Amino acid sequence: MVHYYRLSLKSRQKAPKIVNSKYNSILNIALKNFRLCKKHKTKKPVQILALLQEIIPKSYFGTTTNLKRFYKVVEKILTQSSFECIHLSVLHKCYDYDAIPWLQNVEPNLRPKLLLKHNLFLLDNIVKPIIAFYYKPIKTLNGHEIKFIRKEEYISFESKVFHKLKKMKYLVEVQDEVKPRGVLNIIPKQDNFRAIVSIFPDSARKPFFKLLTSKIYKVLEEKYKTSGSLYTCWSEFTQKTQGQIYGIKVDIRDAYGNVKIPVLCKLIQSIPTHLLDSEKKNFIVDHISNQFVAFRRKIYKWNHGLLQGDPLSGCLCELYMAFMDRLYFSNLDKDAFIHRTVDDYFFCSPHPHKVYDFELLIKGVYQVNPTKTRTNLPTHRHPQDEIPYCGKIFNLTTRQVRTLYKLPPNYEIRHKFKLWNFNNQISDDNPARFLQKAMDFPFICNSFTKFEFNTVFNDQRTVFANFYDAMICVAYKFDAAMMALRTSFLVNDFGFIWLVLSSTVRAYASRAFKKIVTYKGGKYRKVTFQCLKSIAWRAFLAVLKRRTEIYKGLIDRIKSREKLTMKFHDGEVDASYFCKLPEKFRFVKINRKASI
Ligand SMILES: [Mg+2]
Repeated sequence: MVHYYRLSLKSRQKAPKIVNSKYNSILNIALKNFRLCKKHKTKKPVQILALLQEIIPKSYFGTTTNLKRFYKVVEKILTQSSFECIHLSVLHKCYDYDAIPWLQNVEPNLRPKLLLKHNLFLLDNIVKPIIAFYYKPIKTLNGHEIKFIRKEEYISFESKVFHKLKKMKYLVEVQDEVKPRGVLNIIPKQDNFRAIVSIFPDSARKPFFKLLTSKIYKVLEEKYKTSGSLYTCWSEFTQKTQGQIYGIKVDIRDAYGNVKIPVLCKLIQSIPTHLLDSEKKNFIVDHISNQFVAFRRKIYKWNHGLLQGDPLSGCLCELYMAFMDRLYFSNLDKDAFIHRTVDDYFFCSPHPHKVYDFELLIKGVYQVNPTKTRTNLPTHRHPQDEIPYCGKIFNLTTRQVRTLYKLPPNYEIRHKFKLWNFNNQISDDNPARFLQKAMDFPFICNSFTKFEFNTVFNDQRTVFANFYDAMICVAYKFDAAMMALRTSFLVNDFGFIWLVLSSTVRAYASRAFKKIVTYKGGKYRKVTFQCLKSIAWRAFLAVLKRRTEIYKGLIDRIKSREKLTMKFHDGEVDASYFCKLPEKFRFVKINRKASI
């Protein structure tokens, strides 16, 4: 039932010195070449697609046709998303078997499973290890992207950061023995770094910790200020305000590390026992006080605030944060707009002086990050009318709210979507199943909220723009799935494609239409199912036209079969935005080619 092979570098097994009885000892030469190459060349870059063709002899594959099929798989390993798989059937099917010599002196038909067994070995014992030996796969934390960084420069990076923590006081060696929480990792940021802990799966604890946070979140609601909602807050604020809105957003510098444990202990210790009894309180206290980590065989005590990556930090930073709110932010104008996430405050007022003071008040309490400050205060050099907050873009002048999309230059869009579920595998003979599991509505529901579909403060044209933007991401996933169908399922007829697509267009438009009517407001004029279906189809057109030489038949089908007249019962709506790929979506990569 195991149909999947993970491209991940944790599937790698250690290669033996020679080879046991089963394996054709033709690969043993390449295995010995692994230790020869590991014996330190070494120049930049020497491509991974070039090292392997020399270490593994060309006589393994036979012809230079089979070699082309195998090195596609190796190329997919070097461009992978997190949790990505291909089929095992890819590793043996459509190969020329007669050209392979070391398989000729063997059963003519028992070859598929033997070729597959040997291929597995090559990937697991040479390919992946020699990648992991030369490189370090790092999560950029932007979707499921994995950037490949040279192991050499990453360790010099790690020693530069490990230096600061050792030289400062943030990290102190314990010596020793006393059971670390997990392993310390130094992950890159923008120009900065990030110090988190990879937790040992000691579970146990997992459901225990899950119970602790559940009860600290019960304390926060019953005791501390019920801190808004964020649709209600903005909705009411815009309704009451008649003038020009002024607003500021501040990012707090390392919020977890700025928490004072002494203060936190007093708070955890302040809770009534019916909400949290002493036994759990006492435990949380010392658990917050005794943060132990391992880095390089040696164990360390972390004592700069809360450790990022611990199960409890999230809710306990939130406990501390809400206390800072009661103490310092309890006197804010009751006619102003106030909201805060974790380390993001968002203050808005018609009165520029009130916003100005909040900045001074906020800059006193916390050490804010000045680069990330977005505001339209006349005091600022380059004032922003639209500010990002909670995955939404708030415009202070128009009061319109749009979805924010985190898409950097030349980012391989396929990284946003997780197409492969290793716990729930789909075999290579059922692409239809795969395509529907991918078109499942949950992945885009976060873009299908009241914040986009209301006509309370959003104009009608804003609603359509939001739906179109959503549907653009759907088409990109659809595209991402098809590329996975072409090179893994190797599809027969593409008959189901039309049925799924039609269902997808028709389903999401009905979901939008439902949301629109529900969160209807005074700015509503008239929306129709016909209009939304049109928008939905055109959203697919714009993305499909990025691969005309593949979707020629599909585009032709849509244009001839579906209705596409861009007709709105509104006059302020520009129809040209709907017949083109939105600009934040142009510069994303659709092509895959082993970068490093
Ligand atoms: Mg933030």
